Amino acid sequence: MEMEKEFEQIDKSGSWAAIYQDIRHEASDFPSRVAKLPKNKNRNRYRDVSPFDHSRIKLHQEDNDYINASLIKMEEAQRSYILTQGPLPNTVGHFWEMVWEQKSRGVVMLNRVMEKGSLKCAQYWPQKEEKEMIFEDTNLKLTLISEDIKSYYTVRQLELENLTTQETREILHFHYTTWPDFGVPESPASFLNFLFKVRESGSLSPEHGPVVVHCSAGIGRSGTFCLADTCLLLMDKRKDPSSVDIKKVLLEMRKFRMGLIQTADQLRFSYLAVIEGAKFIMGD
Ligand SMILES: O=C(Nc1ccccc1)N1C[C@H](O)[C@@H]2C[C@H]1CC[C@@H]2O
Repeated sequence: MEMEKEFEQIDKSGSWAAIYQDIRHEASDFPSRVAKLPKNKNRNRYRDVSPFDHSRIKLHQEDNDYINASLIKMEEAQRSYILTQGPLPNTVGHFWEMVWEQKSRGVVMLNRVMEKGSLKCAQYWPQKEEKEMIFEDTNLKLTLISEDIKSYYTVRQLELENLTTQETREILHFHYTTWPDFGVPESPASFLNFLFKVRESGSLSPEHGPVVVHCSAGIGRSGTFCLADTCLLLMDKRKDPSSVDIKKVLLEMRKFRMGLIQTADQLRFSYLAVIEGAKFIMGD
């Protein structure tokens, strides 16, 4: 079926939970043996969220190459994403090692450091220009260059230096600051505006390594971001945009990381975002 009318048909019939459970039943199951090794317990935020072995990002280190991060490679859309958990106190150096080694231009953050009164990820970037951060375990230096605070999101320019080679690179930090502690946003308008700002920066384009996107577990909000982006790109590429099937795209993405889209409310919100986004693209 088309999307917008499939949407109203699920609303009128109140069957979002059943649609979402079907997706959960059909989703791929691949091994995640490296994630479960005892030496990696303090590298995982949640025991039930792990990268598959076949798609995990490997650190360029011979001691321990593990990070909780996955490469989502979308062949028809010609887009790739790295989805990862919010960094932990003992993985902030690994996180920036990955950004460096994978040649990423941008980092997309969809959570606040504290939500619901608890810490959802480490404070992994510097908050003042004159107070830079050094990660001694991976030999990197990170400096805040500029910060632009808007009503729904903040964009930061960061300098990452590989202290071993003295090479430097400019990284863009896109921080969506207004996702509610509970539920999903009422309107997708600010989330779509944010997606378009990431796109306009070059961070999603083939001349760079894959964008790094995270929330707390790296599957819920993060899944919504890449699902909406890929669906909108396919609607622009194809002769028949009504042929884009958001459930089929989600199942393809779940071949590369488990659990993408965590609730039926996140599934409905993803539909809403793609539907509204397709009107603004055109041509309108
Ligand atoms: O480092 C950059 N881009 C980049 C490329 C690849 C991977 C990660 C980052 N920058 C962008 C552009 O090249 C120059 C240099 C630097 C800083 C800003 C200036 O526009």
